[PDB]
Amino acid sequence: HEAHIKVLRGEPTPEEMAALMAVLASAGGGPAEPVKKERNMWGHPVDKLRYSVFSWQRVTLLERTHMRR
Amino acid sequence: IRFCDSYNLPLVFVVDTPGAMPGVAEEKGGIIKRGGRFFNAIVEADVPKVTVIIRKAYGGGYAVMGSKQLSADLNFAWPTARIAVIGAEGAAQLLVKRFPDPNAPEVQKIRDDFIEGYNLNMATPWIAAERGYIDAVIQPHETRLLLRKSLRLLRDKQNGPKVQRKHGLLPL
Amino acid sequence: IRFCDSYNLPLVFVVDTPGAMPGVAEEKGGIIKRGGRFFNAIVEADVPKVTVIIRKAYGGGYAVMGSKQLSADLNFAWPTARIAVIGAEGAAQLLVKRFPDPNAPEVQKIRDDFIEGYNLNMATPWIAAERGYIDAVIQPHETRLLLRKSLRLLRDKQNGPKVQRKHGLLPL
Ligand SMILES: CCC/C=C/C=C/C/C=C/CCCCCCCCCC(=O)SCCNC(=O)CCNC(=O)[C@H](O)C(C)(C)COP(=O)(O)OP(=O)(O)OC[C@H]1O[C@@H](n2cnc3c(N)ncnc32)[C@H](O)[C@@H]1OP(=O)(O)O
Ligand SMILES: CCC/C=C/C=C/C/C=C/CCCCCCCCCC(=O)SCCNC(=O)CCNC(=O)[C@H](O)C(C)(C)COP(=O)(O)OP(=O)(O)OC[C@H]1O[C@@H](n2cnc3c(N)ncnc32)[C@H](O)[C@@H]1OP(=O)(O)O
Repeated sequence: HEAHIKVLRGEPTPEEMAALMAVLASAGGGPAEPVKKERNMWGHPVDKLRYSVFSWQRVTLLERTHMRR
Repeated sequence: IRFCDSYNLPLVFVVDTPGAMPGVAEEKGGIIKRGGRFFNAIVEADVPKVTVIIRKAYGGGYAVMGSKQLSADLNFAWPTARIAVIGAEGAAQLLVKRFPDPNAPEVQKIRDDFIEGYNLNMATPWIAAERGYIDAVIQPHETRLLLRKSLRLLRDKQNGPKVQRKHGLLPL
Repeated sequence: IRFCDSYNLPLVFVVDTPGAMPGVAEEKGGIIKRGGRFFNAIVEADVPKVTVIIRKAYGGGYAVMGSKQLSADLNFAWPTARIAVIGAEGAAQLLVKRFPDPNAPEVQKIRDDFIEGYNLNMATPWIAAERGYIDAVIQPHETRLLLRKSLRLLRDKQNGPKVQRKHGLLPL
């Protein structure tokens, strides 16, 4: 059920196929280890704001920002 | 609506209604308090609220099905929409309550001339559009991508000003 | 109850009930959800909750009328109280339906004996007092001053631990 690369017009020889795939694999740049980054809420912007003592954003912005995981 | 608000699902309304159902059995069934609870839930919900009006949107149906006045964020109508206090036949009967001799030949003519005028001039998208009660009248095919663009805009909606308190009371 | 909670009034429950109404007309009338909402409101409310039981407290009547298990703070009974899953007559019907029809008066005599034993034992204050489901059995004349003492104690009640959130959902 994976999405495969497709070649739509012409057929390359095995040498041309290897060169095409090899250069595209080289173009596959990135982190080399893509995973969920370490959470660190220290000094998050939502703690910096002034909230009125009765402001509903204390629920729907501040708390949800801290508690969401 | 209250469940969706509790789990932060955006709400999409697809209106096509004459409003509350008339009848003594529905009156005795609590339709005022049940409708008031529906009105309460729509206003209480903090999630993004987007509305598309298809065809009829009369009276309380217009109001309760996510009108802009009841805090809907973006309001669209198809060109078939019909926004009014009451439908043409109800307005006609409300006029024919005066000089009410419905056996007469001409009253059944002026009824149809009134209904024609009312469905051309009143029960349409265009007064709500020109007053800005709805934000756009759209070709129907636009709807799917319009809803994507809208809910992407509203993704971070913060509702306020609201006063935090133990809870909001509701008709019960 | 929800109104009193919103305006911080203490709640006093005075209990004398066989519980929910039986019957098809009340079932179709929605008794399951309306009782569910009553249970919801009583558990939701944060105010002081004080209960006095006069005679009958059967089944859901006991539970819903500010039971300690539903977070009531202080619970008292008069010595006339009867706290049970069902009253003696109901338990006698469930017993006797295991026998044939009462054509033999031994069946009637068994009902009468069972009902007296049940009203001496199961349907009394004393089991709930022995288990601590109610905090005291009181002489009726104590009630007024004991309510004063109790609500002076409870004046500063803080209800918790409760997790703040948009709202608690309600049977609708
Ligand atoms: C955290 C915390 C958060 C919590 C927050 C939550 C809270 C938020 C909650 C949010 C709440 C949301 C609220 C949404 C509001 C609902 C939407 C409203 C729109 C409608 O949904 S819909 C408007 C209403 N409207 C019709 O429908 C017209 C159609 N109508 C009908 O549906 C009925 O039928 C009826 C009864 C209404 C019409 O009644 P009637 O026809 O008016 O009455 P009648 O003829 O008996 O008498 C008067 C007439 O006759 C003449 N007349 C007779 N007798 C005399 C006399 N003695 N002297 C002088 N003149 C007389 C006179 O001139 C007059 O004229 P007219 O006809 O009034 O102009
Ligand atoms: C941010 C903050 C937000 C905060 C939000 C907060 C919100 C939260 C709120 C929270 C909300 C609170 C939720 C609620 C609270 C709890 C309330 C519940 C307590 C009650 O409200 S409590 C009622 C009283 N409770 C009965 O009447 C039952 C019994 N009374 C009845 O009237 C019933 O209608 C019925 C149908 C059950 C009686 O009828 P039956 O019992 O079904 O049948 P039967 O007696 O004819 O069967 C024969 C019997 O003999 C035995 N037996 C021997 N052999 C067999 C056999 N082969 N097969 C079957 N049985 C057998 C056996 O004992 C059997 O009985 P069984 O098998 O045990 O049933």
